[PDB]
Amino acid sequence: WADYVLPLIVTVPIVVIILSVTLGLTIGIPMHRNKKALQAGFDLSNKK
Amino acid sequence: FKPGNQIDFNRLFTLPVTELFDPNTMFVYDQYVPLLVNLPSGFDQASIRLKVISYSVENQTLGVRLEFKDPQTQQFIPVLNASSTGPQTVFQPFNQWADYVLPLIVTVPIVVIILSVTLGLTIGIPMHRNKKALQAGFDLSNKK
Amino acid sequence: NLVDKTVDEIINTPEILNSFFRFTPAFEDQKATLVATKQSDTSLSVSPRIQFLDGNFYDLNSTIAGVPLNIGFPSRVFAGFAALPAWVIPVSVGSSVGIL
Repeated sequence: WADYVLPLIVTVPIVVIILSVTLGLTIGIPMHRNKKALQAGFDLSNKK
Repeated sequence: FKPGNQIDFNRLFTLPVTELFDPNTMFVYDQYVPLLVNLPSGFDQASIRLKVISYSVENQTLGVRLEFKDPQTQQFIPVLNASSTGPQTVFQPFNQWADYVLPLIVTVPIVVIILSVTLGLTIGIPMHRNKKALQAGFDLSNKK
Repeated sequence: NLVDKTVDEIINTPEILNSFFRFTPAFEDQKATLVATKQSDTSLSVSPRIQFLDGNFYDLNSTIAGVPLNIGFPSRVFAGFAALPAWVIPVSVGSSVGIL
């Protein structure tokens, strides 16, 4: 082992970035949809 | 000797200057000679070395003089053409850094962890409250 | 693990570049070295300097009476070398700031 410290400094931040972006998209995409659904639901309630 | 624009300071001065030379005789070890002095093709690298003449470890700076085998004599001589300061030169780190990469591997993940936990709590705490508010709102709508 | 060194260090380290060939002498104690030449920022070429019967070394540029001998020693290419780690502190700061 032990040769890998310099690539670990490259690789760790990249994985974190990928995982963070994915987490952002996975939470972010439904939050926008929830907002729209909530609005639509209230709009429909008001109409009814 | 190499001019100051040809020195890659982190290659020389990431270790302290304290062990570039033998404490018993103050000659610099052979591995640092071609890093500090230019020499022709086919040259006998055992024929020349550097002597320490003054230094200070708290400034990470080393001052040296060069000695070479005389082609005519069984004795060493200085190389007077070796720099604008003659057979003598000084070297220094240009900037004040050290082993700071080692704690960076401790510190970076800790900050990320703290920032991630905070982000989690900041998003997580209101999401629970929103849910409760939404439920309460619907419950109230149903009651009305 | 020589790839992480610059070509210039590899070119000023004749014991490293004696490890680029294995030599079989035709007569006892006949000697040979490789002369290195920078070819690109990532590659070099090497050619042997070899003693003849007269105790003298010959290579691609040898003359007698000023006339090039053009003996025909090979040139072999070694390639893939990268720049030394001067970047580590700026890079791991960049990554941290990016993550932040």
